Amino acid sequence: GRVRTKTVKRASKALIERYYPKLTLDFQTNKRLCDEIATIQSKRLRNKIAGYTTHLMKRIQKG
Amino acid sequence: FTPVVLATPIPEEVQQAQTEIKLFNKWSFEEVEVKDASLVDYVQVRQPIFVAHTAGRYANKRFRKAQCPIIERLTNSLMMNGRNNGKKLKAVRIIKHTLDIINVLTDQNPIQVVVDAITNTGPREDTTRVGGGGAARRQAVDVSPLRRVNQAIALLTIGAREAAFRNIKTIAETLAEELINAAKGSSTSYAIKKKDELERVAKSNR
Amino acid sequence: AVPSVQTFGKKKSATAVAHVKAGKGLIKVNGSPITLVEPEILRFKVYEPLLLVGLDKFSNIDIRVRVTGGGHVSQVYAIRQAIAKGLVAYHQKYVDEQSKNELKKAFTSYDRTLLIADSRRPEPKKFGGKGARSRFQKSYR
Amino acid sequence: SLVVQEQGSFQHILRLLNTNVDGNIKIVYALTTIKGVGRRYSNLVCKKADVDLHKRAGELTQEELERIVQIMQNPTHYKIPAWFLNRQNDITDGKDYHTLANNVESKLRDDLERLKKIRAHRGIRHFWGLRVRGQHTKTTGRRRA
Amino acid sequence: ENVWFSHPRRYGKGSRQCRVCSSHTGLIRKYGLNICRQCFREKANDIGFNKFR
Amino acid sequence: IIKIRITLTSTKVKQLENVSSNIVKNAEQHNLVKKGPVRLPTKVLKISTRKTPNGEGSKTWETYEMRIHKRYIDLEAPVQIVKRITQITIEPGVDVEVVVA
Amino acid sequence: IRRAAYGVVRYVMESGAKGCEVVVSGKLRAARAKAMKFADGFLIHSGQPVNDFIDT
Amino acid sequence: PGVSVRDVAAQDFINAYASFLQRQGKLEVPGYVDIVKTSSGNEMPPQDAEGWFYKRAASVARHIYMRKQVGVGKLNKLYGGAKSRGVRPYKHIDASGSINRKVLQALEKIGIVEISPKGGRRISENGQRDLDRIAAQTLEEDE
Amino acid sequence: TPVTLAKVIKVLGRTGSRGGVTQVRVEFLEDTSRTIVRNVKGPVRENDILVLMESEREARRLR
Amino acid sequence: ALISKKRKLVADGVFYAELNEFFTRELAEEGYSGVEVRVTPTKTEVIIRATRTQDV
Amino acid sequence: QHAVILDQEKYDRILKEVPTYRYVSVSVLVDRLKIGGSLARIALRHLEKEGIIKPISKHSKQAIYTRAT
RNA sequence: UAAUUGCGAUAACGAACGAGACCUUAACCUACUAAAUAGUGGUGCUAGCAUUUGCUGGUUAUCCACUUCUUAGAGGGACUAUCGGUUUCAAGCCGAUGGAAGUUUGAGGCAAUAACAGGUCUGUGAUGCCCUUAGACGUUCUGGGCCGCACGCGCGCUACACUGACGGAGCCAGCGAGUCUAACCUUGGCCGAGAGGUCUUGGUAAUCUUGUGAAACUCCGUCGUGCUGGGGAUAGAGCAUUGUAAUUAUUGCUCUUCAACGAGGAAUUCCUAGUAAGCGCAAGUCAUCAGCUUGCGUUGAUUACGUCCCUGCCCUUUGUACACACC
Ligand SMILES: [Zn+2]
Repeated sequence: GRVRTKTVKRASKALIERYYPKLTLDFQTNKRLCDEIATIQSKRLRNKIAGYTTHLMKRIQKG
Repeated sequence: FTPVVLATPIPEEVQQAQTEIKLFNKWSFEEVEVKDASLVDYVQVRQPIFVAHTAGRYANKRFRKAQCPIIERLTNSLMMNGRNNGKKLKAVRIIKHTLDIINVLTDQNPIQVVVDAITNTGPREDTTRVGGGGAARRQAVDVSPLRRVNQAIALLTIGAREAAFRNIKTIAETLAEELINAAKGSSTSYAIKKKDELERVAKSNR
Repeated sequence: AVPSVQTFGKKKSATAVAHVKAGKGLIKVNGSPITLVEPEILRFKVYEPLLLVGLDKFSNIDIRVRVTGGGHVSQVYAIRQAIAKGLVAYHQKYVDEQSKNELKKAFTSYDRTLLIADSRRPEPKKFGGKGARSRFQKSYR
Repeated sequence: SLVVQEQGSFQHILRLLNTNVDGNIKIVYALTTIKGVGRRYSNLVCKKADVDLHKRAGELTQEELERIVQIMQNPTHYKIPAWFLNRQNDITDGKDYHTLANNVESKLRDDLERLKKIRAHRGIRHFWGLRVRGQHTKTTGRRRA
Repeated sequence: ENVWFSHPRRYGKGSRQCRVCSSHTGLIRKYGLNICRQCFREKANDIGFNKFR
Repeated sequence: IIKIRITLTSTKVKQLENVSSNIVKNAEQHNLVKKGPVRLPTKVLKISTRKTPNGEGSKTWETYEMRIHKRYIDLEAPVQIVKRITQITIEPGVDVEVVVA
Repeated sequence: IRRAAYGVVRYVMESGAKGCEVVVSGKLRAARAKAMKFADGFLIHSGQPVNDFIDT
Repeated sequence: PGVSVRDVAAQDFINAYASFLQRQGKLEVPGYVDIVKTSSGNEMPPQDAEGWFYKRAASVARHIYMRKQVGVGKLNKLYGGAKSRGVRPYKHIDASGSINRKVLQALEKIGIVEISPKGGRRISENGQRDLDRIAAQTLEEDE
Repeated sequence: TPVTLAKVIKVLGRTGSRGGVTQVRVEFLEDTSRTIVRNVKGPVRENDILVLMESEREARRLR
Repeated sequence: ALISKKRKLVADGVFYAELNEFFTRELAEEGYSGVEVRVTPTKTEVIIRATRTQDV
Repeated sequence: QHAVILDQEKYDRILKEVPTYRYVSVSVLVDRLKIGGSLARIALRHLEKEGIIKPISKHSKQAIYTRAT
């Protein structure tokens, strides 16, 4: 399984729920945004958040 | 071909075969083609090689093996009977000698000879144990071309091995005679015997 | 000053190092020529990079190589990767993108690791077994 | 090419010192059929006898055969070192022998009866038919024979 | 002041033994210890070592 | 002027590292040569024990570790900053040594 | 044992711990052994943060 | 134009030089050459007792061409190999020492080689030249 | 012999209690309308052919 | 003197351990928590964190 | 059992029968004739000597030959 | 989903442990900082062949430059990124692209609640109780034993040979360890067939042992299918060292003796990729010995990518005369 867990889902959700006028669909600039915006202790997990947030904004752009 | 001489002298025979066409040691993969249907995509010759050594990663995916050269698969099958695991190089030399011999007798493309041997040894029906409260009978079922081809190769090498073992004849000689008596439906080969046995068993179990 | 290039190839624990310079077109390793690398079969595996591109491309550049480590075959794989690295590295630097890409495509249409190293590696032994995956026997009774 | 057609000068399976040695075989391993000799001792003696060992054993006329016999039975006399001998610094003669095909067993029997006479523990392991040197007895040696 | 209890002895199991228990079954002499592991791994970070794999 | 050699050894890499950095800092604060630190191949001390006193149980093994690092620096200077820099940079968990030349 | 353990745990969580735990194992008032277990707040057992944060 | 031994294959250069050394014939071979098994871990003495010495020396000089300095402990590790312990498992064993000693000796006699400071021995410029010449031979065997 | 080839259209599943069996739909390669179910042993995809001796059987679920 | 760094550091660890167990066995009444060692050239310092200093 | 020497009739047989083959080798000799094995090696040398057969390759374990031409 | 992993669904809502996350390790970095305990390249000096300028070498620092290889600090780098197909069109899955890397990237480490009368008083100066304690169960010194041999069982080593034994030569790894108030690693030199001896030397170590020139493996050649030269047991003789020591053979060297075993019945273990298997190396024990173990690296596969049919596990449901829980 390549599943994302609840911590990641929740954090990505809150990120998009209060920074929607940032947070493009690009993993890399969103990653830099994460590094600038969040108190996070692991690069791996940071990537997980970035990818998921991107997917989220993507299907939001799909409504 | 118009050679390109260079500080390292490099013999012309070698530049010749190189920049002319991209053959095996001495053996072309032009005009060779699979005689039988169902048996392209699984037996694959249309890329060439030089010698059949390659460390490739074929066990990862279910079928990337099938994109592996059949000769590499044959070499890989020889390194067993554990006194010969890690002896793929020995197998390559044996195979070299075998293709020399199958050209010596059979001037034809010995790659094609091998292809005909395989396609003639491939059992086209095979048995399975049904669950079958009691005797748990055998059921005749078809066999995929890939498993068919794999068992074909296995049968050929095993017949050659059990011949060559308590006997002076070399693994190349046994392999040569086996591929020969398999390229034709000679019915003298271990492989073709097993094909007939299994197929006739399947006929009985249907 | 000698518009040259340096690259390296690798395998499990064999590593090749090569220096490719504008020159007469020699090709040698460990003070010895490519012609005499004598496990005596895989001479052709090291030929290959010369030939996906063809042989005129080497008369203009002397080529020196060495290796270290691994085993007898791992070294062969290291060199036959390092060579195609050194040539296309030269062509990144001293000739155009289109020729370099043609070289790379000639290789990659055929690739046998050829410029991308095999990232397979050995696994550690897990205790209670002679290998990582292997284990000893049991009796049960 | 050593292709030679020699017809009758060949003499196949033959015998020396009460022991038979095939003529149809490479001579060094041919002589190994004898007792009190190893492969490399047979190599050595023929090496002293100035013989071409590519041959099979039916070659090598009586002259060379008896020369080998002499080099064998008189080892030190032909520059054989003491350390290549089966029986060194013997016991009571204190000399170095290569006791041979029947005397091998004769002299083994001699040593055996000697220490069984003197009743050493080694001789008594020999007596009761036990594993002589100090390996364990419990688990091995079964299917006693 | 008598010879011949250590009649034969000097190598082999028995001049190499545990401070804790005088054990010699398969000791460890690396870095000067000779602790039988039954002792040692209970002494494990009582050395000040740590494990990570 | 003297031509000194220095070596640092430790397990606490962060301590040894910032110590090295402060050393180099004070050094090149009044330029001496440069002689950057030479990160040697780190040394691990490997154990192999069975996890279990008396050996009932699965054959459970354990390898302990002591990950050791080392590095050296050279320098050149006269009497004062020799002895000042020897002592002014000190830390627990980090062993140090100096050599004349 | 109860008074002792709960007082210690109380003092710790007063001192400002995120959590505590007290296990008392053996023969307490009888022969068959029994492990009593006292605790408060919070604890983790598996990551490296165990090695970081908690003292045992 | 200009030749070295590394431009020649190993075995054939070695064999050419071995045979050349006997056509020369001046090598000072010892008398116990015919008996010693060449290691305590070989199974048999040399099948070709005649010129195994010359093959060995021709191999040695080639070794020394490419190495800076080499010594006896290294030579025995080299020419020695796996042992046949029969029932218990094999392992590597160094070859005999007297052999390589006498080889070194009678080679520095010819002055192909010499003591190296920093230990062991190394080629002379004389042997350097001679062996370049023999490499040229092995090259020009192609008519 | 009246041998037949058949090109796979669709896998149906892996019958057999142990899963050495694979069921399949196949077009008889001569008649586009001749789509037939059958059992097979080895690894298989679509776009591949099997060889049949009996063109009639059309086995079903198995154990 | 003249000791390998490996064996030196192992000895340092054993020194730490022996001191720790020692103060554990000795300074029980006084609430002994832990120790620290600070090696210097000339005046090697040993800090002892314990509850009471009146008694220590 | 095989034969480990010549009687000159085998000598005639070889030169008479081996050119019948487009395929020749050691065990080929040892089967069609009955030869000591090592002597098949010597005989393949003797026909390497002159063009009774044409080796297309060889080895120390194994040797490969053919018809004369 | 691999996951109480999520989607969601909902008398539940909101929380926690576990798993995950985490740390280690190995894989990518021409991007940074460095380096006579890592390397290069040129420069000097120098050997050899060719000489046409070149090729192979040597020269500890001749000096200079560089860090790609090497090493190690910080960092980057993968998140299933992009496309396509699937699916309530959610969580997610499939394929392709590219990628050093697309199985949780791999392999590990850590590891919940509850419980076992699991093992351990022979690890402990942890320990209750009992016993003993001076003709002691304490301690020391005399030897022996633990190895004793009709037999049964377990883990394993070596063989049954031509995909091989043997003789030559090629020569290629890596994890590691190593002498102070002492005697490790030992190079190198000499002697000895060898084992070994002997005189020196480097090293408390990326400096020397050591490139640990390991193994198999490779090429040439002797062998000729014959329990054969495969096999090397058993047994004998003598030499070495080891060692206040060798008998109950320590181990090794030399020579001789050449057992059984022709793929192994019923039964049965292990394993899906650098994996199995083979291969040998170090460390562990070591004042000697590994056929043992922990790790290392070298060569390097077939087959599957599924099923619950056996053996059991997980969740639900159901039935129950069981709760010492179908023994
Ligand atoms: Zn202990």
